Amino acid sequence: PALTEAKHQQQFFQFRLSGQTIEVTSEYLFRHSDNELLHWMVALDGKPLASGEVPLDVAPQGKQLIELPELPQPESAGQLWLTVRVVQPNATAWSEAGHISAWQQWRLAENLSVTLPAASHAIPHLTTSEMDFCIELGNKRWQFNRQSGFLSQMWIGDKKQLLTPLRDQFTRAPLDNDIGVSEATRIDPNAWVERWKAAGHYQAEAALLQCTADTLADAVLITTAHAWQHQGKTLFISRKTYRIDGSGQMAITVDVEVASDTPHPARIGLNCQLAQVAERVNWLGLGPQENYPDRLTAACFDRWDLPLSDMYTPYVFPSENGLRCGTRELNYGPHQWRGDFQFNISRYSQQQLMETSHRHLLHAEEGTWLNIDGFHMGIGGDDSWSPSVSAEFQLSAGRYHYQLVWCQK
Amino acid sequence: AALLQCTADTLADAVLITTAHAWQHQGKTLFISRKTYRIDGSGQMAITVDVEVASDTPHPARIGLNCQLAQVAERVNWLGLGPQENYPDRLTAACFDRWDLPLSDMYTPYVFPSENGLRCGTRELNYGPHQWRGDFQFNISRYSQQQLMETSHRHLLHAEEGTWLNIDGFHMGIGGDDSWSPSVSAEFQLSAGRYHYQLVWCQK
Repeated sequence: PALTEAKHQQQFFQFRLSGQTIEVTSEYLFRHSDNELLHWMVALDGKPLASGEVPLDVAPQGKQLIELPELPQPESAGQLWLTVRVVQPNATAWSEAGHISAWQQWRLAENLSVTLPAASHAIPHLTTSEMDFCIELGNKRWQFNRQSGFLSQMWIGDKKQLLTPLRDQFTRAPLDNDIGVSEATRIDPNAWVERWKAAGHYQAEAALLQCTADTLADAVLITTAHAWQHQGKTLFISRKTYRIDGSGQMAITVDVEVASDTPHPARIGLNCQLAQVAERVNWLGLGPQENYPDRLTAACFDRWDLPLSDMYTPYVFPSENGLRCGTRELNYGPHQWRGDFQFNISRYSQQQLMETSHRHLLHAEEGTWLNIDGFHMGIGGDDSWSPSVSAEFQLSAGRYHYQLVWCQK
Repeated sequence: AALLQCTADTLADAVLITTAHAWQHQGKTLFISRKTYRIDGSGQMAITVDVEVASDTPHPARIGLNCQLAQVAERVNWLGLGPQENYPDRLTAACFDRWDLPLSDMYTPYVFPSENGLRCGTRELNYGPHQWRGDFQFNISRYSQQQLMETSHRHLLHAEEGTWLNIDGFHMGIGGDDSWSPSVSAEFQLSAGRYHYQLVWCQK
């Protein structure tokens, strides 16, 4: 996938946007732009409002100015985005017709949504037991273990939806850059992996500090607090509140505290094993290729839909992968999530990943594993034998906040 | 501002307030604010703020709340960066400790008036009978930001009725690489899109 990052950055054309004007700047030193078509497009959250084609006519090391016909000014809520492509109409010795040489994308304007949720004709039904809390609402039931504190299971009818409960994740299947040159034998105390291990990040014990469930007029509120500890030391504190309403939409709210003295965590999110296994995946966010926070300039914000198969990158040496960023809505099966996060979704748990040495040794698990990240650490790569993730990409704020909405269809 | 929703419920452990407002202008929505107030058996009111800023609006100078206190005390005591006024792009000199000074010293007599006095990375603020807690930045004076921005000389300023309190969970950089063009570096602009901050109001 890194290739694309490369292609994007080394492009021969550079674009600037000013008002309704696109400035094209050439970076060729000898040729004129003579096999080049500029394609522009406008869209509202993935929805195409207007397209256009403009032929490029720029002189090596020169500029062009492309004027935009008046642009659609929607009212519906959403993100207005502008996207340009440079296409080569004719083939060449090293490229077929239609080839794409460059692209750029801009966020035109945003329209925040101030619309109130439809009134409901009923409310969830909170139910207590020695073992858990059961909330129902029609055919949908959610169950919350009282000893664990987590949403341990969910139903759509008679059908159970999870294979593993939905819990906080703060680790990752260490990347090559993460490992550096550390070996069982030779341990490099600087590689992030070693720091993570030694800190106990991998073996920390989640503790419930407080579970609570309440019925309110319009909905049911659940509340938790957990702590993760390693050898007497607390590394993280997870404080959440779930809120299920008449519509059957669960609202998750996460608030994380990271001990200042602990190695920056690779991640701050949730994860669970789904029971379902669908064909495609569809999302509204940076895509379609794998992208990380310090590697996603080649990624364009739009509506992607691919086969599950394309969400796992088959690196010869298994580790975290498939991530996609800046996601706003994600659909798999009858589910659907919304917020602002990054995610990955495949048939292999991080564990597996982190234990299999060769991709051919990997075996597909029972359902689909989902990692939903509120924050993810950069992958780096200035070099593979030392820490390379720059500061800006280290989860170091101390306090993280996230919110999700989880619903079906 | 325009109310979108204002509920209330009694919980086993506390009363829970819940609001949501939208600020508009000429048909556009600049910000959406969402809070949860939660007064407990302790008389401790936890505030939860979650802002949404229209991506096509000029990043805002700040993100917080204000109010005019009816009280007026001699000192101020805080546990944050101090002891001198400090902004996000100008606080390396500041130390994190326990600060106690005269209300007077929390104002900066700049000859030509403006926002001033902010202190950052505060986790505890004490004034009178009240104590705030969290992680935010504040400023405390006898002047309103409105008065400040209306009075062109510092000598024509006058103390308002109580004590105007400003509590920000995020404030913009002051800049000043030059004073004839925007000098505020990107890292110091409030361009995130969504901001969240928590507060806990309590009295003694």
